[PDB]
Amino acid sequence: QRKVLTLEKGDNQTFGFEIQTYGLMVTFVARVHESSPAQLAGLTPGDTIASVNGLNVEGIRHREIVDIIKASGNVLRLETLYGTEESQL
Amino acid sequence: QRKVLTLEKGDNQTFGFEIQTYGLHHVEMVTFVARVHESSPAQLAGLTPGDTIASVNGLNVEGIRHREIVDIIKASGNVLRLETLYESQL
Repeated sequence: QRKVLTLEKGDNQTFGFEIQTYGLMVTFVARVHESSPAQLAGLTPGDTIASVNGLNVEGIRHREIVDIIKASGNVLRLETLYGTEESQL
Repeated sequence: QRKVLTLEKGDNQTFGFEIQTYGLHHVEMVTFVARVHESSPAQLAGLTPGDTIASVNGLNVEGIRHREIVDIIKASGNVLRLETLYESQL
């Protein structure tokens, strides 16, 4: 049971988050900046992205998944499986 | 890909790095190397951030949780041996 959400960004600004892909390939949100688009949007560290704009990303190569995200322009659509960053409270 | 590295440091000092552990889904735990302080054994050893710590002193730390990695590192004293796996803003 995932949780979808869409991010709105300014033209010259960025969504404000970073991500990390990892083999065993899987990618999650490693960090979110304050007052960022992703923060407001409610993106959380530890959270896995199952698919961007339908396009299921579960597996893809970093560089590859990166493009799609960047290529999405100033509006992004995400469905995520909750994750957690241990230092977080 | 496993990049081995070994650090040594003294009583009243620290290896110089910080870690982050994520509990993921597809719960899988994963530990990365966060900050790596300047003038630190970790630096000299060439450890680099973003790396996935897969092995600590010969024990496998994947799937293991933060405080366990943290305990295993504390158990060996002034010497530490890591095996790391050889990140983009949006």
